[PDB]
Amino acid sequence: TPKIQVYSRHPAENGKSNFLNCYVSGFHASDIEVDLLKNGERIEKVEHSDLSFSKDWSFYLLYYTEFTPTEKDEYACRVNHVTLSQPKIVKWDR
Amino acid sequence: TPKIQVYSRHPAENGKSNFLNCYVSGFHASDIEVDLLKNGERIEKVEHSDLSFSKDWSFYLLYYTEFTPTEKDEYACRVNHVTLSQPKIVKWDR
Amino acid sequence: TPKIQVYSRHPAENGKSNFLNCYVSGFHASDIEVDLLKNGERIEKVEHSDLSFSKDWSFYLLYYTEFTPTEKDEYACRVNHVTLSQPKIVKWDR
Amino acid sequence: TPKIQVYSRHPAENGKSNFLNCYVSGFHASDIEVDLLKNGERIEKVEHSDLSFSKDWSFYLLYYTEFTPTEKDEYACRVNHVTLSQPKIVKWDR
Repeated sequence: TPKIQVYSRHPAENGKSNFLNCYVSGFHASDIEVDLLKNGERIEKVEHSDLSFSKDWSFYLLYYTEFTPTEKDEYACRVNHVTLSQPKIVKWDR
Repeated sequence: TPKIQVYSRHPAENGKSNFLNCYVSGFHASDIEVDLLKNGERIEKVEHSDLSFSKDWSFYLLYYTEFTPTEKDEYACRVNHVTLSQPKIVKWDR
Repeated sequence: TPKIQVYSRHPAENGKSNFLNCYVSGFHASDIEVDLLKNGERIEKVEHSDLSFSKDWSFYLLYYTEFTPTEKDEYACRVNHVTLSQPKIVKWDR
Repeated sequence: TPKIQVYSRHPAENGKSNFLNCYVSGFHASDIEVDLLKNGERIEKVEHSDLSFSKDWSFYLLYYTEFTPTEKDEYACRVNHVTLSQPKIVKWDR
């Protein structure tokens, strides 16, 4: 299954603007679906940068969006594919 | 229409191994088709590296393969898309 | 000697914001120096992205700045390198 | 201080060829020094890919080597930086 890493650009501070990132990487998988979730809900208009190499069928995806973390709010990265029996959800931990 | 640049990795020398590259870049175009041609014929098993950014709908594609240029042989890059009325062919010039 | 390409991000339109780029690539960066010029003067607000690989000692540099092209202004890229007898100045061909 | 991640390209299998990676990232590279170690000894056949951006002074370094993991051998990455009181050694957790 693809490697999934979830992290903020700068050290996380409540009420301070930051970037949420989900880095998805691996081999032998096309048409991967990636979403960022806020309190279980899909965040719309998330940007992404995609890199792939045919030589080893590798892919490296970065999904990111500007955000301001708080105590009440929980974030995660949701990855889906045909290879997966169910969407793989990875919670963000500061 | 996408920018297309065709070039060898090292200075071209007849009968000397090298890499043929076609660099295709632009904005607002998905599912672009790229082929390298030898004497008008599609070269099979060409590798490629693909990079794209959603922020500006940009793409940067590098199609490459190992080759040995000669006097008799002519090479080109063929790019196609729905946006194009006909495949755009760009001949390699040493 | 290093390869030098000077180009705008989008087709130039006088009076409209754009980015001017100088892409410098080659092997053995050594004492490489790159600057963008306006009417012969160094542009202050220039940033750069640098990529290098020790395997083949290749380097790929992108020097860039936001700019507003006009009919009267001349832009160029100045490059100095050990392999050059004197600094090379490549004019932006609109 | 710089972020340091040590990992193999594919899941480790004893006796099977793989790549060991040390990914070092942060802001203001300055006098950064990176090495891969086997049983405390510097590995000679290490290459690296370096990416940096002047906009935010970010840097992203990938130091890598082909290796054949075994049960007995210990690998690590050594990093020295101005922001570190002494060089940091991060062991590869298989």
